[PDB]
Amino acid sequence: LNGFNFNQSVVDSNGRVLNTWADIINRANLGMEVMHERNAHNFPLDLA
Amino acid sequence: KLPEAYAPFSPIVDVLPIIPVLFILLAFVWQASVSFR
Amino acid sequence: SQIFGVAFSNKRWLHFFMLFVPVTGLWMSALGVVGLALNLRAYDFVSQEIRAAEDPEFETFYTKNILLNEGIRAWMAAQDQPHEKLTLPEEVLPRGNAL
Amino acid sequence: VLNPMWRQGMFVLPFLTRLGVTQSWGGWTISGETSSNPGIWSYEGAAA
Amino acid sequence: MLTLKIFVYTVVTFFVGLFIFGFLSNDPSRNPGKG
Amino acid sequence: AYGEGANVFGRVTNKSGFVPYAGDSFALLLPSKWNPSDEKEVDSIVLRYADNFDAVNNVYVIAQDTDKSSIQDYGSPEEFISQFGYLLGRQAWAGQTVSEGGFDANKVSSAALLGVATEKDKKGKTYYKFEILSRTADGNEGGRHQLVKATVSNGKLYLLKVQAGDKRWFKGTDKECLGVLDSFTVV
Amino acid sequence: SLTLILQLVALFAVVAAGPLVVVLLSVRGGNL
Amino acid sequence: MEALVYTFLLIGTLGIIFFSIFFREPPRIA
Amino acid sequence: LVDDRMNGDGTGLPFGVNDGILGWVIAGTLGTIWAIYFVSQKDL
Amino acid sequence: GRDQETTGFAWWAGNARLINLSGKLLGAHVAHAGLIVFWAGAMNLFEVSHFVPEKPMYEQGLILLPHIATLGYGVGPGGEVLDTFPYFVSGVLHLISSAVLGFGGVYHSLIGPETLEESYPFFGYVWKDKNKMTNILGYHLIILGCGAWLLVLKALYFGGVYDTWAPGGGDVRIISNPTTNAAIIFGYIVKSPFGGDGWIVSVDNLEDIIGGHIWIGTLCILGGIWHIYTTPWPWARRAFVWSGEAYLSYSLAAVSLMGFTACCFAWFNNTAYPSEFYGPTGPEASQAQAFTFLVRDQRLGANVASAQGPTGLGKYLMRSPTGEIIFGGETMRFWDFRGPWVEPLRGPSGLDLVKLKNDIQPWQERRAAEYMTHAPLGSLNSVGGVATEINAVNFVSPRSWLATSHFCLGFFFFVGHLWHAGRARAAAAGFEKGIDRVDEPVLSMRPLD
Amino acid sequence: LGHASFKDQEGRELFVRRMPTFFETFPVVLIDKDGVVRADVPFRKAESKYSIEQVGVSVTFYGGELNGLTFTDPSTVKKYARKAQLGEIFEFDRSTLQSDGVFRSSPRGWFTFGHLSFALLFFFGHIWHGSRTIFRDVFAGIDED
Amino acid sequence: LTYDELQGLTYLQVKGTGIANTCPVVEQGTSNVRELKPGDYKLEKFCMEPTSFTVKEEDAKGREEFVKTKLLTRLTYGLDGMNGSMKINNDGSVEFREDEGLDYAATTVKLPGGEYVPFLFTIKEFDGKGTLDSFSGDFLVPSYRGSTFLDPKGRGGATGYDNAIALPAKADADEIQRLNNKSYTPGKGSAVFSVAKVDTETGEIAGVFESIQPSDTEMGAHPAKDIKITGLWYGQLT
Ligand code: CLA
Ligand code: CLA
Ligand code: CLA
Ligand code: CLA
Ligand code: CLA
Ligand code: CLA
Ligand code: CLA
Ligand SMILES: CCCCCCCCCCCCCCCC(=O)OC[C@H](COP(=O)(O)OC[C@@H](O)CO)OC(=O)CCCCCCCCCCCCCCC
Ligand SMILES: CC1=C(/C=C/C(C)=C/C=C/C(C)=C/C=C/C=C(C)/C=C/C=C(C)/C=C/C2=C(C)CCCC2(C)C)C(C)(C)CCC1
Ligand SMILES: CC1=C(/C=C/C(C)=C\C=C\C(C)=C\C=C\C=C(C)\C=C\C=C(C)\C=C\C2=C(C)CCCC2(C)C)C(C)(C)CCC1
Ligand code: NA
Repeated sequence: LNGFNFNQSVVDSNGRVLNTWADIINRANLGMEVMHERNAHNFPLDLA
Repeated sequence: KLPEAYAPFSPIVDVLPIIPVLFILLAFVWQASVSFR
Repeated sequence: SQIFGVAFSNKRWLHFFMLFVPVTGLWMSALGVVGLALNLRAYDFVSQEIRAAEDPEFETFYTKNILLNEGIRAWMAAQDQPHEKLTLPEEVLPRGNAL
Repeated sequence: VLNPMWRQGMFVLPFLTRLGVTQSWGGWTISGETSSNPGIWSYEGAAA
Repeated sequence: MLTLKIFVYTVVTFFVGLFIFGFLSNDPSRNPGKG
Repeated sequence: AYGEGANVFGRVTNKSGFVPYAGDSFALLLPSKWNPSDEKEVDSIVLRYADNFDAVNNVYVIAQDTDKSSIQDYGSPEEFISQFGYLLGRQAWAGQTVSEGGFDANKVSSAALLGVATEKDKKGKTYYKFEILSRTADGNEGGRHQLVKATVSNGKLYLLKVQAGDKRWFKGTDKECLGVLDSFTVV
Repeated sequence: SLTLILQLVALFAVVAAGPLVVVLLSVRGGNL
Repeated sequence: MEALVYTFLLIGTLGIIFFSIFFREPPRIA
Repeated sequence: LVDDRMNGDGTGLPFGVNDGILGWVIAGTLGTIWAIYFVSQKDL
Repeated sequence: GRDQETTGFAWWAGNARLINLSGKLLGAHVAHAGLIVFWAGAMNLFEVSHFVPEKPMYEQGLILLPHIATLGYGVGPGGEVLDTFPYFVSGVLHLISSAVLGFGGVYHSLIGPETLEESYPFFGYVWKDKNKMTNILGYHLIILGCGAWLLVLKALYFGGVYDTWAPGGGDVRIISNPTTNAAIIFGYIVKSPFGGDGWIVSVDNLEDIIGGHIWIGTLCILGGIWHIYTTPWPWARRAFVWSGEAYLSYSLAAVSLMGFTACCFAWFNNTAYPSEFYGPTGPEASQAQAFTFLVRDQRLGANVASAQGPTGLGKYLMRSPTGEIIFGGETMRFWDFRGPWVEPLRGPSGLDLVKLKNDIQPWQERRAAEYMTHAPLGSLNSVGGVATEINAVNFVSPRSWLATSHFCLGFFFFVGHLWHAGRARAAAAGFEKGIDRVDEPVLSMRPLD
Repeated sequence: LGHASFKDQEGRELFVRRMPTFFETFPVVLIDKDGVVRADVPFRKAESKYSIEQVGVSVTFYGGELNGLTFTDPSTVKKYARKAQLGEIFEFDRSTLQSDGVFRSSPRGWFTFGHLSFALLFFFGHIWHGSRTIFRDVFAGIDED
Repeated sequence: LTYDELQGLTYLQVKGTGIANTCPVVEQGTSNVRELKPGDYKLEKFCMEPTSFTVKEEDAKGREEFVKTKLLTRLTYGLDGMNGSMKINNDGSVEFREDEGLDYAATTVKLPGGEYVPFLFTIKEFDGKGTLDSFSGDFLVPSYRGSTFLDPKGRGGATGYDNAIALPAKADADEIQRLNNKSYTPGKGSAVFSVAKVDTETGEIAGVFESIQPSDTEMGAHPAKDIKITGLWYGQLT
């Protein structure tokens, strides 16, 4: 069930993706997931 | 969705789940009204 | 004494020890952050990197953690440090397979 | 052959090998012969 | 190789049987209190 | 700055998720979920937009000076994309290999053509439309979807190239990539 | 909309019924 | 020499724990 | 096959029993403890 | 109610002030029955209200319309919702039952008899009347056997309940010849709880489920008659502590156990918890990843039987820990999967590569909504899938949610069992309020060293 | 060695992005005169137009040991890009001191680390002795008052 | 267990018993072997499981010997689901050639003493020339890993760093074996077969085999060793 997913949460009038501390944590988390199991993934989404 | 005969009552339906949570909170009002005896 | 083997026998020692443990822990971690202030970090275990360099078969959770730290650095500093103008392309940013 | 054990200052290993143990947990044998299974009685096993 | 399985199953049932009959065996009266 | 009040009960002005762009004789609806990036793979790239989530989902256009008057003068669309088989990325590994699995010998990446079109918008010049699934031995993103719309107006070929990983393509960037594809117009 | 207005008035009626009961029992005697 | 150092410190600390558990000073004042 | 394996992993074995001798010794151990407890019940 | 200084318990222990008041116990209990039935009826009304019929029914945040739909009440052949009137009438009947139950509960709490045995010997009880406790257990067990036999009546004589394993993608099927045999039912209850078999999450077919319901209904009814017509044995009365607090501890431990069980049921079952109505479980959507990718690259032209991945095992297929061929993704931890779209693709020895190449079915192919979205990710705040996925879809899997709510609350009920177990044992001993301050067991027995 | 000067295939001066203090490992990218990315050592090595062997950069040098031998073909250009990504390129002998390869700390760093830690520890010492001095009556004894 | 009775078992009965790893056999057939009718055959379902795994090692005294080993791999070693052909004449010469299927298997085994030897049990691109009694040939042997495989330092071949990320002052002419080569040149191995227990009515042959194939070269850092595999194979002729 994870925690809070606060990425893409703040937008402007034109709808641009406005960066946030949550987006900093999000990019850190995905930079964590890219080395997570370098060769044990054959398929894009991580479910198993 | 609700059937046609019950469609106008859907906003009245749309407030029920908080009532059980209000029951324990009413018990808290009870316990404060008896001044925690 | 019958559960854990050893027990407190003087409550002065008990309460002094429970005063002691958090103050000691915070002071030692403060000295650690003092160390990190000058970019002195406990990063490498030179024997571990040497043997992992000469042998592509040896690895540890430590080695996984070091490589994962490189991932955190590369994918986060790009927007975390705006003054660095880090326009690093995606093919130099490192990946696993399929992710 | 050309870097024999007695050239390495081996003091207690010759006395180990004189009564039977020749190979350790490292997968090597001092005679150079293909590694068998020591059992519990290897150099390091006897040491422990 | 199943001999290890038989031995460990026997000792596990032994310890579990000690537990089961130990708590079946009038356990709440093992108290210094008046009860 | 000037003082103007808050927006209370004043609705929202943007819900389609697309912003307009007007350039040097070209117009397209760039995604508002994407932001520009000065990542010029080819020196002929004039405009580029990339997703803030995953920059693999990126779009760019070029203005390459040419000699052919019409895109039909380039011949068949297969022979056209065989001419432009250098924007997909040539492998830097020349080592011999066969253990890639489901790929050609001594090769790492392969591209699958999944669509051809000669669509027409306002004047009569035909829009060469393609959809390329780029499969790699890495398997990153489960592949990438390459959608290319290229036409020539006067003497410059205007080649749209939106990129989309096969993961986000299934997640729902299909609608936005198709919107950019149908909005890439040359006036 | 009218749906929101009905939702809010029903919300107020169902939240204020309980304290009304305890206050009525406090002012109409006791045994609560 | 690396591994036996770690082994010795670990089993030594476990020995001090064992000795403190069973061969401690008997407790006084409560 | 290159080695002799138990080959009972899964297959819905009740209590993980694959040969009858294991169930018999389980019942024997429980019955032995039960006989000891029953004959030595009522404290005395 | 009453005050602290006479009951001995503070306000935050006030529900124990009615331990020795059977009438107030009845009032609180009937009021609680009203609360549970009220939540059931209300939520069934909401899940009727918030329904989108064209979508599959698991992305709307609905937990118990799958409970009605598992009974097959308004379910199409492939799984189409068809109608919502049975769900509506279920919710309204629950709401009316809640009103009558709540009225009875407040009546027995306020104006109901304060103590029960002075006027109703059939309803009054001291907490050492072991025979009448066994009578109450007999009554309740007869009720539970009646409920199980009610499910029997629905499965065999009322033409309901959906089987996911019917050919073509399942069907609502009236169950004929259910498997009630003691060998399979008991082997289903005494096996390992791990991925090799699964202890109680292993029921692959509804004949097996309904035969288990035969067994539980018959056993509860016969044990109800037994508990009514028998007296506790000396061994039971010595081993057990008989007080209302110990009874709480037993009930709390049991209900925590079945809570943990219900959590695992929701997490893994696709038979008694249809995936078409609940969303995919853990092993699926990942089996769906591997299945969609295998069919897609065998469609483009790349072979999969000779296709080898990065690590030497296979990008699209490998061999399982047992000699069967399984799917080659990272779903190789889920090789024990059984979902309605793999058995027609399941061969005895292997995965039957020629069957994969040719005998592929388009319902299996179109079973990609489980793959693409709806995997049992979903975050605390909705959003998409994995923790890095962005605000694109609003979904969470009800399987995940009513698994974690149940297991968390079952853990808290394990803690409550521990609390009342210890307090009941200490009170039956005589030191629930502490040590007697003048004659401690400490000073009476020998020092350690 | 000298200043590693990198040219593209058509001819323009690329500059190596230097490695800041925070980073144990920084990517090696050759960026344009203005500040555009033109080449990099790739991780995937299978996409785009930034890999060295197809961009065509050449390393020249203008310094002491190496002054006029330009390298363009082999992995020597990647090796010198990696070396110049740390600053100026130097030869080091690592056999005299059995030298390892990881970066050690300066005597300034050791001095400042030791003295900041000691200054904060002596803050504890000062606050403790101030406590003991101000509170000498309650540390020693008050005798039931 | 002949293939006819294997198909009649449900997927649950085989699950967890390991009989799927067992290749089908022939009991009603004959051992005449040369009796088989010549011509051209287009057979399917090459089943191939091993029975032993012995690894060749080199002593530093000059003789050739083999030794038994112990498998770290569980039941993933058989080959199942290929198709191919042989061109048989009256005398007995064949033209055996596989085409495509599960023609590889990841396996890890240790010699006595404790040395990891992983290998890819492949039979792919096998040409079969010779009589039914003994026909041999050569088969392509892939490396083991794809070129996208990563070492724990993150370096590699087609993708990776191919440089000393862990220690920045080591790039001289010493890590060439570890950094610069990264060879994935596929080797070649020899497998000798024998056809036994021939079937006349439905065309089923199930013999034994002995296959010489090199082990894994890992990343090319250390030379490969030879592993001989003895086992039993199966195929149905159509
Ligand atoms: C009679 C027992 C005995 C024998 C025959 C040997 C023999 C040997 N040992 Mg050894 N060793 C021993 C006991 C012994 N050791 C013990 C008890 C220990 C534990 C402390 C060690 C620890 C040890 C180590 C760590 C090493 C050796 C090594 C060696 C080999 C190298 C030669 C050498 O010893 O250096 C020189 C021999 C001498 C200098 C002889 C000393 C003669 C007298 C006693 C000196 C006078 C001392 C003086 C009175 C005191 C003032 C000293 C003060 C100013 C500091 C050699 C074959 C080396 C080796 O091969 O590695 C495996 C090695 O590095 N040994
Ligand atoms: C379970 C008991 C046991 C066993 C099986 C071993 C086994 C071994 N020990 Mg060991 N040892 C032991 C106990 C044991 N030890 C104990 C308790 C100690 C502490 C005192 C030692 C201290 C020790 C040391 C210091 C060393 C060994 C060594 C060795 C190894 C080689 C011995 C050798 O070849 O030298 C030869 C042994 C002898 C020549 C002994 C001869 C006995 C004399 C000649 C007896 C003479 C008087 C006698 C009473 C007369 C008999 C009368 C007759 C008429 C019957 C060997 C594997 C050596 C080694 O390699 O390290 C591992 C070595 O350096 N041990
Ligand atoms: C599951 C919820 C629940 C239930 C069913 C009960 C039930 C009961 N509690 Mg209790 N209690 C609860 C939660 C609950 N409690 C909580 C959370 C606390 C901690 C604050 C307490 C603390 C507490 C104390 C300290 C005491 C009780 C007592 C009692 C008993 C008598 C109460 C009474 O007569 O005064 C009357 C209560 C009120 C006048 C306020 C409630 C308002 C009405 C009755 C209910 C709400 C209206 C509702 C819509 C009516 C339905 C109408 C119908 C037609 C639909 C009773 C059987 C007493 C006891 O133990 O008996 C000796 C006692 O002293 N409780
Ligand atoms: C939830 C309903 C319920 C409850 C609360 C009770 C409660 C009780 N029953 Mg009872 N019973 C029930 C249902 C229930 N029963 C049903 C449905 C039947 C019909 C089959 C019976 C038939 C029955 C009989 C014949 C007897 C009791 C007895 C008893 C009393 C002693 C408990 C005991 O034997 O210790 C604990 C028991 C054990 C430790 C041994 C049980 C054997 C194992 C655990 C069962 C085998 C299944 C499997 C291996 C378990 C693994 C799965 C599990 C982990 C979930 C007790 C108060 C005894 C009695 O009447 O007292 C006078 C008595 O002899 N019951
Ligand atoms: C805030 C508290 C809370 C809430 C909101 C819920 C909510 C829910 N729980 Mg739950 N639970 C809780 C606390 C809670 N629980 C606690 C503390 C525990 C102990 C740890 C449990 C243990 C638990 C278990 C074991 C189960 C649930 C289940 C459920 C779900 C279905 C409820 C149900 O049908 O029950 C059952 C209602 C009855 C037993 C009484 C009615 C008898 C039946 C329905 C009669 C049959 C009628 C027939 C089917 C239809 C009529 C047809 C006609 C012909 C007669 C539901 C969403 C179930 C689940 O996981 O989903 C499948 C389930 O198995 N819970
Ligand atoms: C159906 C199960 C059940 C029942 C019938 C009882 C019954 C009783 N408990 Mg008990 N208990 C239970 C479960 C149960 N408990 C569980 C699961 C726990 C672990 C959390 C406890 C822990 C506990 C303690 C520590 C104590 C009792 C006590 C009591 C007695 C007095 C209760 C009272 O008036 O307090 C008043 C009621 C309240 C103050 C209301 C509490 C409000 C809670 C804390 C808010 C959380 C609600 C929230 C919506 C849920 C969040 C979701 C969850 C996942 C966190 C009473 C007879 C007392 C006692 O020992 O008396 C002898 C006491 O000290 N219980
Ligand atoms: C020049 C500064 C200075 C001086 C003169 C003193 C003097 C004194 N301190 Mg004090 N203190 C200081 C700084 C100082 N302290 C600092 C910086 C701290 C923070 C860590 C403290 C924290 C402190 C505490 C908590 C206590 C004292 C106490 C005392 C008194 C007796 C303790 C003693 O010395 O026995 C001998 C000390 C030891 C045997 C310590 C063991 C040796 C240590 C662990 C390692 C030594 C390493 C090496 C030899 C030297 C490295 C240190 C150096 C480079 C700075 C004593 C009069 C005690 C007191 O207040 O009296 C009531 C008391 O308990 N001090
Ligand atoms: C089956 C039983 C399960 C328990 C077995 C394991 C229990 C371990 C025993 C605790 C450690 C004993 C500490 C000795 C030190 C010791 O006994 O001090 C002695 C002290 C007792 O002091 P007194 O009360 O006697 O002090 C008053 C005196 O001044 C007057 O006599 O013990 C305590 O303070 C309470 C116990 C704290 C325990 C601290 C935990 C230490 C963690 C150890 C971690 C080791 C590293 C990892 C392992 C390699
Ligand atoms: C419906 C169903 C089914 C069926 C089921 C069943 C049939 C079940 C059962 C079951 C059973 C048949 C159970 C039983 C049990 C028992 C138990 C669970 C127990 C117990 C107890 C305890 C734990 C104890 C404790 C103790 C001791 C130790 C001794 C003394 C006393 C005391 C208390 C202390 C199936 C799956 C098929 C299908 C689906 C669903
Ligand atoms: C005693 C006590 C308590 C408790 C209480 C209670 C528990 C109560 C209740 C009660 C209840 C349990 C109630 C319920 C109910 C229900 C109702 C009242 C209903 C109804 C009806 C109607 C009228 C409906 C209608 C409709 C329909 C039919 C459908 C459509 C829609 C609508 C909604 C319109 C407390 C804790 C406080 C405190 C302490 C003491
Ligand atoms: Na990866």
